[PDB]
Amino acid sequence: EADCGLRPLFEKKSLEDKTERELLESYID
Amino acid sequence: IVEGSDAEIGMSPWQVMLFRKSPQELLCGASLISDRWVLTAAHCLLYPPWDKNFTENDLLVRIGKHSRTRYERNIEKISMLEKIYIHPRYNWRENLDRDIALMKLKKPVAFSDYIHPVCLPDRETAASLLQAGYKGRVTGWGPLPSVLQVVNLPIVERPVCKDSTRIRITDNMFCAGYKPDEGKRGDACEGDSGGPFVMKSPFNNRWYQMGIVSWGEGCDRDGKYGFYTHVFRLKKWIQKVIDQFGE
Ligand SMILES: *[C@@H]1O[C@H](CO)[C@@H](O)[C@H](O)[C@H]1NC(C)=O
Ligand SMILES: [Cl-]
Repeated sequence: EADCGLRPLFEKKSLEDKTERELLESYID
Repeated sequence: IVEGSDAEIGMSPWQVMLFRKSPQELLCGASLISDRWVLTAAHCLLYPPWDKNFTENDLLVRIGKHSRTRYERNIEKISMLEKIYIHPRYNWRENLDRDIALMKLKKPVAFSDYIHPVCLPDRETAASLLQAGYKGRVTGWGPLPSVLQVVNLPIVERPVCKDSTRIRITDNMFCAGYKPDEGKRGDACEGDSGGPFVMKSPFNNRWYQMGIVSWGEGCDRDGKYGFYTHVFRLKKWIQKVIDQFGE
């Protein structure tokens, strides 16, 4: 449904978790 | 999870644990995909050669958990199940092809800071993100480890996946894990089965469940990879069940 996959404690607060950059870095190589 | 690190609070708010109700026993991981539906691996519920065939009344789920050795008052939620739905072409006899199952909660759950559903991939997201080298994330509990563990693992090249096992692998599976001499380690293990392999979309920054932990050879052994149910390939059945039942 409309709000899936957005974490209240992370994306909803403009906060990064400790290792998510590594995931996104892996797509942009 | 082996060779991971502690999860941060609220990092994986779609994480679900499946329990046998009586007698109490952690069976599998699973994932929250709406207020009423939980996704897991079929082998967690049905596996005839082992006389395994759980019904809805045998089971409970626990949602919003961060710590393993405690009822987490005010954070955690416990739900019973109304019905279990197993893929009709789940191939338990040969290779666990289409290792997927849905569980309908008795009542809808309320979302919170700790409880929130993951997205299921559309065609464009699956095609863009399911590529060798691209990393997803698996979460679950540690060996013998009171706090939820997380590990990030890259998707493996299909010929390399096939090459690692005698089992006939299908388009309904992918594998992930570090090759030997990549340095980094990490793997899903046993009790993490049924749990989600998630990716964060660079298009809309939502988390998508691309895989379900399905099977492997042992745990974080060099040259072996965990195998995962390809969620997008099975979305037609997922959407059918959720649309048909769920009243
Ligand atoms: C699983 O259980 C149901 C009864 O609830 C039964 O009809 C079905 O044949 C069983 N399947 C097995 C053991 O493979
Ligand atoms: Cl299907």
